[PDB]
Amino acid sequence: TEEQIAEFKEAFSLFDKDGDGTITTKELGTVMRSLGQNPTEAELQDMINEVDADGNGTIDFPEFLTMMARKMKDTDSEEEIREAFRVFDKDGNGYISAAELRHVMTNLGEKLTDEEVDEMIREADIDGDGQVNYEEFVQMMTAK
Amino acid sequence: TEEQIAEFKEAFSLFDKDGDGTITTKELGTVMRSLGQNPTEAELQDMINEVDADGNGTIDFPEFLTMMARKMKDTDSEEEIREAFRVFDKDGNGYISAAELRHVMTNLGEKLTDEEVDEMIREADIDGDGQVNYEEFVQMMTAK
Amino acid sequence: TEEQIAEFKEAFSLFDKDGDGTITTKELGTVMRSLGQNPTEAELQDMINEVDADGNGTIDFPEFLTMMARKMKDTDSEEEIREAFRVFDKDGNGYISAAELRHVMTNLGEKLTDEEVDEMIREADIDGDGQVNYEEFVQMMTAK
Amino acid sequence: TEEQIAEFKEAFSLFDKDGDGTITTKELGTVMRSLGQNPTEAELQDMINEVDADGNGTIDFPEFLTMMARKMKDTDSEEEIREAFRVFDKDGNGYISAAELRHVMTNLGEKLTDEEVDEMIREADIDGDGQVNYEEFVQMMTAK
Amino acid sequence: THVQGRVYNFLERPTGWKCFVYHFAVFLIVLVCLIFSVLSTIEQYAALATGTLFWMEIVLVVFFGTEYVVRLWSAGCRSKYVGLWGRLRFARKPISIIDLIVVVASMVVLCVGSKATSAIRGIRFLQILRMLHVDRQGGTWRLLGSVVFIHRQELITTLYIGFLGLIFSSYFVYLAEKDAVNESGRVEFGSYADALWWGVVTVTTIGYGDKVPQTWVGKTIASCFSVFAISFFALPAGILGSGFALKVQQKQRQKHFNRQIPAAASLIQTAWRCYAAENPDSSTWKIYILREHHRATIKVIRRMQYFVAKKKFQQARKPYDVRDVIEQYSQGHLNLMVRIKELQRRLDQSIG
Amino acid sequence: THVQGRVYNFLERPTGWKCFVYHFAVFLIVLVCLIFSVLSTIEQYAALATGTLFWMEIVLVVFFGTEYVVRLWSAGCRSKYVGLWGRLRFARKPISIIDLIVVVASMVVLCVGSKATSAIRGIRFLQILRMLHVDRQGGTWRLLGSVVFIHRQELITTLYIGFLGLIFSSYFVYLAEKDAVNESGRVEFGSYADALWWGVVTVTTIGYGDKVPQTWVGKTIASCFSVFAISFFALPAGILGSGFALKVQQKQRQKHFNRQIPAAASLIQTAWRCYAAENPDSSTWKIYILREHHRATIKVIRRMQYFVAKKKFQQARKPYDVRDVIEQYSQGHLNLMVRIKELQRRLDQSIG
Amino acid sequence: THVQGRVYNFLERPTGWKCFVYHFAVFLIVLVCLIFSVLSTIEQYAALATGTLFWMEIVLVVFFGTEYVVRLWSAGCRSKYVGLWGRLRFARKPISIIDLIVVVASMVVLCVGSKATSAIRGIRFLQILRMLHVDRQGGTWRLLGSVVFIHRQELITTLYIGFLGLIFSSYFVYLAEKDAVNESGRVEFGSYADALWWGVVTVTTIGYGDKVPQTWVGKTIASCFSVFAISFFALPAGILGSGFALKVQQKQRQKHFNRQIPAAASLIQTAWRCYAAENPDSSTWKIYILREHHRATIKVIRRMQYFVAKKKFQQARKPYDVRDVIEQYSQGHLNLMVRIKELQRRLDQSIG
Amino acid sequence: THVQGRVYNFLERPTGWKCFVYHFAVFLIVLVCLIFSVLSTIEQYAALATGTLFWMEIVLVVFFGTEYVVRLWSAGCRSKYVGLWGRLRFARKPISIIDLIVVVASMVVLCVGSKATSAIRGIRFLQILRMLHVDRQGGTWRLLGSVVFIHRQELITTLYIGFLGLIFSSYFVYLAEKDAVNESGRVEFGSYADALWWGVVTVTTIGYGDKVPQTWVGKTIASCFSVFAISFFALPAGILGSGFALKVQQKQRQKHFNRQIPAAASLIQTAWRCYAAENPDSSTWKIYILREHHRATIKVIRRMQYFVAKKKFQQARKPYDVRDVIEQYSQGHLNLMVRIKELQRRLDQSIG
Ligand SMILES: [Ca+2]
Ligand SMILES: [Ca+2]
Ligand SMILES: [Ca+2]
Ligand SMILES: [Ca+2]
Ligand SMILES: [Ca+2]
Ligand SMILES: [Ca+2]
Ligand SMILES: [Ca+2]
Ligand SMILES: [Ca+2]
Repeated sequence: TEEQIAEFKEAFSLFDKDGDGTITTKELGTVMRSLGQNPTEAELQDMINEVDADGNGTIDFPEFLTMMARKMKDTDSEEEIREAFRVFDKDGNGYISAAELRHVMTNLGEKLTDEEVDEMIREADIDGDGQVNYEEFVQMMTAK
Repeated sequence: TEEQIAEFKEAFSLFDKDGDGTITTKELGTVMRSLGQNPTEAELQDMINEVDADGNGTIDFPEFLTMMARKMKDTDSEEEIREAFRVFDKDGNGYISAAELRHVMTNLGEKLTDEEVDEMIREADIDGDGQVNYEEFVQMMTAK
Repeated sequence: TEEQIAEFKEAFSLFDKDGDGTITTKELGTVMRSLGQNPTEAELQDMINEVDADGNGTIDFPEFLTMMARKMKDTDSEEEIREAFRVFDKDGNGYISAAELRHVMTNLGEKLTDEEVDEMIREADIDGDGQVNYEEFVQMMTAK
Repeated sequence: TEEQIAEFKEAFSLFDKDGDGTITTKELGTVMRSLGQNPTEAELQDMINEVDADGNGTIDFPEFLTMMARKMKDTDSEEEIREAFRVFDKDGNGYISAAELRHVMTNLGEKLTDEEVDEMIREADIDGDGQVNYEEFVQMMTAK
Repeated sequence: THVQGRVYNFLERPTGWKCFVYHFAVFLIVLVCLIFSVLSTIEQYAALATGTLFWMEIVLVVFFGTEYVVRLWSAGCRSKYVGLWGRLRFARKPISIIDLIVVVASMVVLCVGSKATSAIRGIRFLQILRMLHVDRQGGTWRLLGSVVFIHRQELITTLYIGFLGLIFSSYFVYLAEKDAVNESGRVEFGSYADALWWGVVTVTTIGYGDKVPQTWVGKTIASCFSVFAISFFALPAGILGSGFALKVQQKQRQKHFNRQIPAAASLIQTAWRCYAAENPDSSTWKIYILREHHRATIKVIRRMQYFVAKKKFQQARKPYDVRDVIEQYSQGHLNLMVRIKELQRRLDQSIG
Repeated sequence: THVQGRVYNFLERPTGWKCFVYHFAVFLIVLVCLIFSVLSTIEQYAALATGTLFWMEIVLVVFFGTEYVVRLWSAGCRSKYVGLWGRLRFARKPISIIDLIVVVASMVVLCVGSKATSAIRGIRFLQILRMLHVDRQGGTWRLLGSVVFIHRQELITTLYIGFLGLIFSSYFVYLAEKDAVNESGRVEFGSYADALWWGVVTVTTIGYGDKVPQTWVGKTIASCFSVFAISFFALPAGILGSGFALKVQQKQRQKHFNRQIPAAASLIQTAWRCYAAENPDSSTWKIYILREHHRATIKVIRRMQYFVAKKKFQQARKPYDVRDVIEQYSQGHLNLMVRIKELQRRLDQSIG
Repeated sequence: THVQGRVYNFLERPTGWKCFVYHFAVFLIVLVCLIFSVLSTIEQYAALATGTLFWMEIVLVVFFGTEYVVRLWSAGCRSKYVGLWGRLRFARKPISIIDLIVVVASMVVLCVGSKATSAIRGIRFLQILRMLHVDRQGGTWRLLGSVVFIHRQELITTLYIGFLGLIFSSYFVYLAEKDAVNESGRVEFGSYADALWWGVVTVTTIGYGDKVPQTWVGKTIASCFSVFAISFFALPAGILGSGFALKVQQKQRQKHFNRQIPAAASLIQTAWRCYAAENPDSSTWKIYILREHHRATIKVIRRMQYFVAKKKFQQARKPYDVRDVIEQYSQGHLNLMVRIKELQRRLDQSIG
Repeated sequence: THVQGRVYNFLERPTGWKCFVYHFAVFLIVLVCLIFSVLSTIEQYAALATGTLFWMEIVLVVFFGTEYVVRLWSAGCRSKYVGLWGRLRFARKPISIIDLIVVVASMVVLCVGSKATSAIRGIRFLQILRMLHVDRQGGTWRLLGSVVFIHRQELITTLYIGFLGLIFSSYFVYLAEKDAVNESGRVEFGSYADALWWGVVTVTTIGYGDKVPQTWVGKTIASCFSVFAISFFALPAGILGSGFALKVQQKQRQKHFNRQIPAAASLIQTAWRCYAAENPDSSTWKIYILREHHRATIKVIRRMQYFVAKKKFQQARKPYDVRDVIEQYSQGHLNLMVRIKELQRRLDQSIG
């Protein structure tokens, strides 16, 4: 797709402010902090070393395109994300407590905020205490 | 148990001087040194990471209650503590030398003092040299 | 071979400016930087610890001679170097893209330069796009 | 043996200048440097942690006596020391080159000096080049 | 809503000591029915079997039909089987197909045989399938299929080698002795098929003793073949055994279940974020505080974060290995070197 | 007090080269008694056996009765068997039950048979149980039971699969040939039970050769079944073998016994402390130097310390694994980073 | 140039689901031809076989000849087989030798047999070799040969021990019973060769039942020998099984394929550099910027770099092991200590 | 002095491709002699064997006597066999005892039989022992004995369990059927010894088919016993197989041979030092530069150093394990923390 490749090239140019044909951890940390995120020096490498398939430590245009073009909406991704719900499920009946969901989502890992969570719940099936069928979530977030 | 939960809540409030709904290693080290113990920076984490079942690194009220409520007087605890005597037993006949016991208890691990040890022995069966049946100890310290 | 041993002794004397019967990482780093290479402190040890068969950490004259005399033109070396091409081969048909070769050779590992690469290609069989039979390379570089 | 125990007690007192019933790495390093040896901070621990059978990190009088009393002249010690010669033997015929022995003994590991080596050789069977039967060594040094 | 979950955990997900007994009782009942199917063939105890087994088949049809109608409801408890089409998707599971088949077919045969005939001729086989009605979740078959799927290459190799050796040795034997008469008056290897029979009997170390070579050439071939090839057709037993043993060895090196909660939460969070960004009118943009040339960099950072989170998660499910250590050390040394470098920079700033 | 311990270490906990010989002698005596029980059935050497074995039974009853009365005293040496009820708790151990049974029952049978009869009919079996009188501590049975308890799932799976295949293949065989006459005048698979007999004989790779299928359909079924299923009923041999091998591989990666003394001492200390705190009038409070609002925090710190000590102990008994390294490195890097941070803070204090 | 590569990947390097079917069809055709070779020996279905198999042999000769002539071209696609002598080097591969042999020999036999004779006598064996025409790349044989070559010592030991025990026990048996008559009128162990036959039948746990010892001495010897030695001739099954299992265990600890690209590139670069230096008029000297006494040090640095690169590469192909960690930690701690030393030197410079 | 070493490396320590052939030739000669010992029993080819084997025995006695007289000299090359008593200590090695026995005994028998008699009756067994004359260094027996000595406990357990089950099941069988007549007129289990014969034949999965139970009770017992116990007597095959496989897995994780030279040199140095100190007039005291109260501390430091060196050496021979890493990291972190502490002390000195 011509337009797709050109838009990804514009994105690559926006990422690599330095004049070169690659991307290093320095430029990525710069563009990250430019938004006010304050990342560490290890999560940057974790981001980078999972995008390049050459062990070179830096990202080239073809690898960046291979990544950005990777369709993350498939059966493997859906299965993994579905499996990652059943850790928060008692009795494995596919029903999570709305309050339990809010707590486990706001308090753990990359902490969301009140607005984002309140938006995520309002766009799903909420019958009563519990009855939050996460099948609806996995299907709404894996429909491309 | 209402009174039990309220007393454990008072304890949690005494632990978390900071206004929050959790406990971190900083507050625990503060309350520890408040008594004059001078702990390290690793034993604190060893304490903490063995109380929370979320890998979060901090203790929430439900995990703290799960721990404090864990009945440590059962068959598994009794068996472990009994097994930890047989390392100090020659011939495995279940008889420890009173002098050997005093030495191994005062000199190793978390060092006790003269008063505590002298109290621990006076509350057991001491026939003569040896004959200190540690079954009496394991039964007196595992009766709730 | 008398002349060979004497020439290798002259080389050893040129390496070990210090008066001694050995070579250490310090002298090797000195002679390296004397040419303007700016090596690290780990690649030096990697060089050294692969030449001495005594674990002594320093190179003696007999070990240096054993190394320098090791005929690196044999079937094992040829096989290893041939195998290290097939990583850069699509369809394993023994044909590499001249452009792909130039890129992978100039951009990765110990970076060569324009002149060296342009010389390496001009001394091989280049029919068209691809058709760069690396068998010719492995035979021209493993003929002693 | 009364005299033996009393002499080892005198030795322990000479080691532990500090008033206590143990020995730590500090006192051992002090008594070592008192002779002009300049040891490291790791070989001291290697010495200590191989003498105490309590993992306590410090040596008590009973452990010190258990060690000092350990008869190092037995079949296991003789076998180990004999095995450690066959690394310096070509053809395994139990014959070492006097020159090869001098070199490998003066140049490697804990470096001896000229006098000590010249004494070690003069007290063995030296027929000619080679013919230095190390069985004589292992029998002269493992006869108590 | 608790009744359904309880009954489902009672019938489908057995746990404890008050349901294992029920399942063992059902299994023993099926075993007694099998045994009485056996005695139906004995000429002595015939008339008793054809009646007792008939009545047992009646009562078991009743029991299993009721249990199935129930299990089509307890399974209605769950969320992926709810609704009409849901329950339909439950009756599609293989074991349910089997159960329906057995129940309805027993009913049909029984009601057709009312008036030792084809009735029993078919029930003798129907009562066999119910042996599959004991393992509900199908863990056994799953385990076996997985462990075989890991070692497909080796098993294919072994079977191919063994079959080839069998063919060749059997033909050589047949060639060596096609006219040598048995000790009795009966030529043995009259054909090639009998030779292959002998080969399949030998190579598996059974040795019925009905076909034994006679000419010394055949005995030599048999000795060599038995010495060589039996270590192939009896080899898969070692492969799968060691595989099971090693896989069990893994089960004692699993990370604490609590050690994978944060990874899953982060995966879910980032995966949702990568979706709420497609809606520019959403509120997820409030995490950065209008902005025109900054949308794309965020849209790609989200994807990178999602991928790294998925990696960190899929890594938090496998057991402890050397990759864990060889990566953790690198990460920690990187952090430490960065700290030392920051301190060096600050000190050079202060002194300079 | 030393006599009892010595005799107990002599009879119950054998060590050295002066008691192994005694136990081997007792075992050889039992073996000779067994062998003479065998010859009692031979028609030739009958009259000699019924007398020699009788006298040997007398002397062995004497010997084992005395040894048991003694071992009820040496076992009185220990502390968990001391006292009357104690020794009673010793005679409850399975092996002691067996020994008493054998001794008293031999006495009874012998004194009842005084005046080749039921006497010998029973002694022929009594002399068999004494083979269990060789292993005292029961290490063999413990080892086997443990290694089987670890691999329960795999063995259940294998046995289930094999039994199912056996049933199905045997029924198919019986169906393929229920009228084909043997080479001689004797129909073989007259029943289904004979078919199951053939199946159990085949699947275990024995092959008595008494029942061999005749019709080519039966031969095809037998070939396929022998090729497929024998790798199941002979599989458990590989599982337990590899399990034993791996468990032995563990025994060479055990931490030095001295490396677990401090952990145990700390566990004992903290466990006592958690008990002396329940008595507010105790002296353990002297470790903090009246105090009213500080009791609870201490009472909970004690529990945390007890739990962490128990964890560190239960970890100091298992062999070396990757968890050890992957935790030790984290701990050490944490300490080092804390040290660097302290130094940075002090230097910023000095410069600032 | 794409046609040849496509057809080669179709015939030689099968991948996907549109060629596996073709190969399975060819294999099933060969199997049907084998089966019809079998029925040629049955006296009942004789006249049909000799014609159907003849026509099938014709068509299969056509098919395989055409396929071979093609595969001598697709293989011409590659670069190590290109040219006349190249293709000649392809027809030298063992499988190609086999294929040519089979095709041409079938043609010869068929055209010579036109006018149940020697024709079929030979085709019965020719149709057997084509079973080798299924595995193209020969991965099975490679795997098996490698895993056997690793365990050569243990297999040699086991076979030697088993053969020695066989010899000795068989001779002892023959000595114990060379005159004891069978239950019927036929002396069994008339020779020593029959004794060795019995031994090879027993030790492999077959038990044809034709030769069974009679005298009790022989039965004792047989019992002891069967108990002891069968665990040797049936042992190699365990060795190779566990070896396959462990080697499969390795296949799940392989480094990411991308993690070995830089090593290979560096190896190639340094290996070329070590060759362009032999030409003093080359341009590689431009990397150091006439120079007379500096040539040798560079010529040796190049060799050192080549060797270290080859080591780092050959290490980047084996799976993860403990050497990796125990070297990486040393390297990292070395770097860190060097950094601390540099900082200490700079700070002593500043203060001093 | 080179002739002796060369001939010894030729006869005792075989290496290369010019002596393997000689040993293989000797082995094939011994095999031909064995085969001609076999044909001596065949009634057809009798007169030829008794002469050809006689002459072959003559020539082989000559050959092996000469080879032994030589190997008593090449072995004189070494240093632990030198001298008269030395060579005597060489003829004490088991294999040498065997060789002398065989040679001299063959000579005796042959020279006594000159004038199919006892001569051949004994040579038939003498020619068997020479099969042991192929493996010189005895690596096979060493390997097997070691791997069995590691797994003594498991093998003892397995054999005990299997023997107990055998005894019990055999007695139960004998009890179930001691009067049921065979299909033919011959009672089978007339005794208990025949029952044990049947049990030893069954449990090892041989199944001669001579003794097969008749009464259904016996068939039930046989089915259960065959299902249960055969997985015990065939189990040791799995144990030793997996043990060999794992021990081979070790052989690919051995440290570089060069990585243990410094440890050995240090061990030798310190061990000599601990001996030269016993002589106060020695020169080793020159390493500390009269001194009266300092002798004892040195005398004990020497012992500590010797012990630590022996530990570091005995650790430099075992393969890579987790103890290596878990100790190396501690050592390195200790060094690093000491360095940081020294720097902190120096900086506090400078600032303060
Ligand atoms: Ca850039
Ligand atoms: Ca890259
Ligand atoms: Ca707080
Ligand atoms: Ca938490
Ligand atoms: Ca130097
Ligand atoms: Ca060196
Ligand atoms: Ca001190
Ligand atoms: Ca200590």
